[PDB]
Amino acid sequence: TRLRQGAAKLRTLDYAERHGYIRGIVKQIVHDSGRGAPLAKVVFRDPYKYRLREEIFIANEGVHTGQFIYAGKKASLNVGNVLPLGSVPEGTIVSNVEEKPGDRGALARASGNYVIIIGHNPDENKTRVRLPSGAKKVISSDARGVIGVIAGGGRVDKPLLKAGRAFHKYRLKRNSWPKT
Amino acid sequence: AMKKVEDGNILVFQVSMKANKYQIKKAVKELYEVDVLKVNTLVRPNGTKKAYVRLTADYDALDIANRIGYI
Amino acid sequence: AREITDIKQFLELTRRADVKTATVKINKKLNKAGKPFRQTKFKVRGSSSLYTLVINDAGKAKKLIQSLPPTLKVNRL
Amino acid sequence: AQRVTFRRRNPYNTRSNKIKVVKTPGGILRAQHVKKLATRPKCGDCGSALQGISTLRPRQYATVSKTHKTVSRAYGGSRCANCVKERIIRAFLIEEQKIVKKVVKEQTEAAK
Amino acid sequence: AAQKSFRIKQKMAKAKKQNRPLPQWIRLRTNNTIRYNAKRRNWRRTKMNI
Amino acid sequence: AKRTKKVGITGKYGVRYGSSLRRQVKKLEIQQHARYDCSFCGKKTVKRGAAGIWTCSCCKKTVAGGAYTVSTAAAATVRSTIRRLREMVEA
Amino acid sequence: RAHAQSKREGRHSGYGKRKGTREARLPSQVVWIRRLRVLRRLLAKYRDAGKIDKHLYHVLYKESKGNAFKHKRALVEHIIQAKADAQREKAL
RNA sequence: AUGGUGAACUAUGCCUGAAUAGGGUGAAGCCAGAGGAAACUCUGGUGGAGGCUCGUAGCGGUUCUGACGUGCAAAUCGAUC
RNA sequence: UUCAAAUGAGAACUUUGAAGACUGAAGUGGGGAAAGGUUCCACGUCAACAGCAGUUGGACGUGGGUUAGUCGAUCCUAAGAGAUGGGGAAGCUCCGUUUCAAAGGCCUGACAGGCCACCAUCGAAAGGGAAUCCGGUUAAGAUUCCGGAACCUGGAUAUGGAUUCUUCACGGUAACGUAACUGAAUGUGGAGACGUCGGCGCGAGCCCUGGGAGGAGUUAUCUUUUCUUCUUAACAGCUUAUCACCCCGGAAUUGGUUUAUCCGGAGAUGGGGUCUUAUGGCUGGAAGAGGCCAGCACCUUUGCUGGCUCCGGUGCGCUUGUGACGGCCCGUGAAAAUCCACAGGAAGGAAUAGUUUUCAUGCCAGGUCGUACUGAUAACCGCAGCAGGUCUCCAAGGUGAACAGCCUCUAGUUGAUAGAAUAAUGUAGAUAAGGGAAGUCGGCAAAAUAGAUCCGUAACUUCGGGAUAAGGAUUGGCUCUAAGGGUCGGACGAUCAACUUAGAACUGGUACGGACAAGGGGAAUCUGACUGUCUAAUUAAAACAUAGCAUUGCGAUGGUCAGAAAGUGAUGUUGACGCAAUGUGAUUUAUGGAUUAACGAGAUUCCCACUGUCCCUAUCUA
RNA sequence: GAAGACAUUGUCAGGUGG
Ligand SMILES: [Zn+2]
Repeated sequence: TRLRQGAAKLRTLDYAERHGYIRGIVKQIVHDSGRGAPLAKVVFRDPYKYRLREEIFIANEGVHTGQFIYAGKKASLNVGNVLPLGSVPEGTIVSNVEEKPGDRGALARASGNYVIIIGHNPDENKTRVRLPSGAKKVISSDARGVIGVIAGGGRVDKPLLKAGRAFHKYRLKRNSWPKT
Repeated sequence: AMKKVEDGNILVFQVSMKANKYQIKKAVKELYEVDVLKVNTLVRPNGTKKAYVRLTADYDALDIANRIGYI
Repeated sequence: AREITDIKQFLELTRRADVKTATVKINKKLNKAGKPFRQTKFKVRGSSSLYTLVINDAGKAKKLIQSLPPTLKVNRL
Repeated sequence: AQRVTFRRRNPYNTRSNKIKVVKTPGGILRAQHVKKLATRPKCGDCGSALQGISTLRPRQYATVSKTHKTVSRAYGGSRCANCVKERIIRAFLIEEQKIVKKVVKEQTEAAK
Repeated sequence: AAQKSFRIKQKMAKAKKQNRPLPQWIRLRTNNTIRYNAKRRNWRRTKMNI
Repeated sequence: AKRTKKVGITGKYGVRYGSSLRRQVKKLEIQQHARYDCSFCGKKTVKRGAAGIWTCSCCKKTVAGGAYTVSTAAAATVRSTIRRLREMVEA
Repeated sequence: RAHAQSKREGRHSGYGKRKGTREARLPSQVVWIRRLRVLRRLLAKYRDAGKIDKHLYHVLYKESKGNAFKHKRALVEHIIQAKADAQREKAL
């Protein structure tokens, strides 16, 4: 974990996110140290104090540098952006989604993985979504999720064909290699 | 020390380890009534200290050596 | 050290109250096919930086040696 | 062939403890301890090298005067001379489009 | 080593000034047994372990 | 010249590691190292690196993509259904 | 010095006194780059003279990267016959 | 059994630094020519990849059951791999 | 290893001097790290120690000696350990490192108002980092001292200069420039800050060397010859370059360009220009110093004087540094202290006078500690002065592919107990007719080809290889020919210089990679897929891992796993293309079945030549 | 915000159980 730039986290559920939206901007797109997926240095304007607040989102596919993100609850449905899951209909594919609102993401984070909203419980707000494993699960709407798949799908298809590549792989995350 | 004297207008002195360049530069100036240019210091292996003191252009070394008593 | 091209610049560095001491050097060199000429080098102890002046003519040297003040301590070579 | 001794006590061929050789007046080679290289300063927007500036060590910038670490125009010692040009006209055009949205919103509230 | 700490120098001084044999004038005192300096030292023979 | 019949681009590895594996790694190796079309420039100067990334030197822009391609069929279909669903939900 | 001078004369170079390969003695890459970085600049100093036009200089760039050009004298013969077929095509 | 001491030899993960000729073969992509209606395909070069290969220093100790073994050595020597 | 002299009583051994050898620059050289700690140097001296002796010595006695604003530590933070808060623990003390904390300091401004947000601290003499060179000097040290010459930081404060009555400069289209040319709080950006390998350019050092001036040496005979010297720092001033950048103008008859093929209407080629200033050049520095010579003095304190100290060339040369590119990966190859700038503009200030101390000059100061020495077949660790081991820089010439081996110059050893004798046998190294593995469990060991070029190299295959396959020829010296180039001129010519290949002769032991160095090959069977890892100190595989294949579990109050207990703890800065345990191990087709190219210090049979394995033993060398 | 008299924590009693 020498080179790990930062946890692939979300913004916090502040007043802007909760009663509106905010425009936040990407500055670069960088490869994580020992991760199947890339990340994104992405910056906002802290609305309580005069400075540009950095954030570290996970890099869904399709997103390029020099891009904006309107985001919060009143954000238009577009790739890269984020919403709490109540405003969207069923079928909107998302990723990096939260278990509880403001936990900054547990589910649907790994490379080329996603989740699929299929249902709503709008009264007594929840939202129905399938996992990559496929286990159905219904969660509150106020928690959030980023649009689109994690970039890098098809990392798994390539074989490795020699042991040194696996040693270079598993030097980075954890010494769980060579295995008996 | 004799060679350093008759080459540099320089002196040698055996010193208490707790001191430094400033105290030495003051003390010889106080007792022996001479200005200095600079000081350099080492720690002899025996635990003692020793300091090499360059007097200025405008004084001499052998007269003051006879004044203090050693040669 | 530094070099000089203007003598009207030069002639106050020798009066600037930092200098106590200066010197002259002479050099034996040959120009393109030329003839072997002595070459004067007037050097002056600016304390932060040594200032020099290279001169080939000897009449100018005799001029400047007399133009300079009497109190200033010069040496030769 | 004369052979040369490191002058500093680090024997190793580190990034820093580097060796250029230079011949001397007295007729014996010695080693000479070069120090690390500069780098071009860069563009906060472009990621590009920017001109006019002296590539100097970071504290070594404190000795030189204002000119060598600077150029004249605004955004002098940080920017590309094209990234400035881009952002300025961005700030002008969207400043005009603020007036565009002004006329739109005053039109619709006049309709209301 | 020669990037040695002051205290290393300070114990070296004690060894260097211990390592002298007996001054001869003690040999003639009244009722003396101390003939050879037995806590004497050399440098290749015995380490000091600092 | 086309210097071989079927081994093609992965011939540096040699006779090792099996033909059924050499075929798949070849299929992905041609895809990763080629140069791809910039969305903005329209130029074949877009190169990956540090897998997941895709980078046009012309106009300096960078984009995430597949591990070994600029974009996936899943990227295509989610793009298309988003083009649908944005227009559907907005109005 | 005498041994060297005989080597300059081109002696002590038979098969008997060779223990290393052609590559280690004279690499193909240095030979290629010497001949080609002579050829390119020859083409350039003909181009600035206008002895050959830009289009033919361009196509001869690729043809000179390719073989069918062995060395300087051979390509100059190609230059002369190129002038000949040039005047042929523009005349006829 | 109780209470303590030990990772300077050695096993393992980190972190920061450093070191490793001269050669053999000749991968992609590219250049030229040729063939072909095309798709594509053959030749001559280019390029210098490959947990390829020889070989040194480097690592290691296969073997001889060799020198030596009351040894230089409480594990060395040389030759071999 | 040898000979003479001195010393002393005494010399196989000390010292000097004459010869002989060696390490032969990936050293028996010169410096360093860890460790050692007076071993470093002198004088005196041998009863011990130096497995002999000793007048010598790392031994013994007495003393001498380690000089810093600039090398380094200290400062930074790294993985990491670790206080206080707090909570547990019967308790020694533990979990945790910014968190269930009233943690700390300012900024005007009349004791009242207002802003800011961290959290300790420790950890690199090899990472980051402010700044120094030369010459001389000692018995012994120097980027430390002396002589000379520069630089950095932090201060005060005068002057010069600039800006100003238009107060916070002007110029240039622009790139950007000059001697400066205010500015806080806060914000943003940059450096520090960053991989491996390949090829290409550039320059530095070294190597080859032309001419000239000096000194030495060979000269029976030849050689306008052979060897050595001819150098120039820090730092400052001026100047200079690729990538890139600006103005012009608009490209198809598509062009430009690298070794390597990429670029262009998002504006090429081309013309002109800006910057980076590593590097390069000129000057100062700096000839006064250093060096190479001569002539003088003289027990001389030991000195004095003269001259010369110049101008060129080439290279795939060796090493090293940097640059522009390219590849390389499910590996993308660190953070902080510190410094600077930018936006921002609180506010301050001149006209009879101020402002600028990021320009130039000028003044004082820079503390503590280490610093010697060896760094090893005697200075350390191995119970020792042990044929062992310990990280690293410099790295010449011939040879030749070379950093193999052989020889040599610079430099340094000439240490290893010696002497007289040649009987066997041993140990290492060699040769032997004739036959050629018959011997022997066993081609164990010895020996055979081995280098470079021309032709040529089967089956089988996972088509990639096997392949230095096999196998045949050739290999010396001397004198020639052809081809392979730059720089200067408008079809070609003048000048300048390199070793690469090919081709034809003449010649002698008919031997010529002549030494040294240096693959024996092949026909069948089985096993593991391979590179790889180990039972050090009786086993280096058919054992282990390996990428793959398939299955199973887990959706965070979760899975695995841990703690004395906790307000605990890893995986986790993670989230099903994931985390974890499984059988099994490439390919064709799961105690796993038939198959399989390459490879293995894997195991077995046989063919070639090879030879003392043998008939049968003999000789020689240290 | 979630959760809420259940959880949980302190203490007791069944099945299983190298
Ligand atoms: Zn682009």
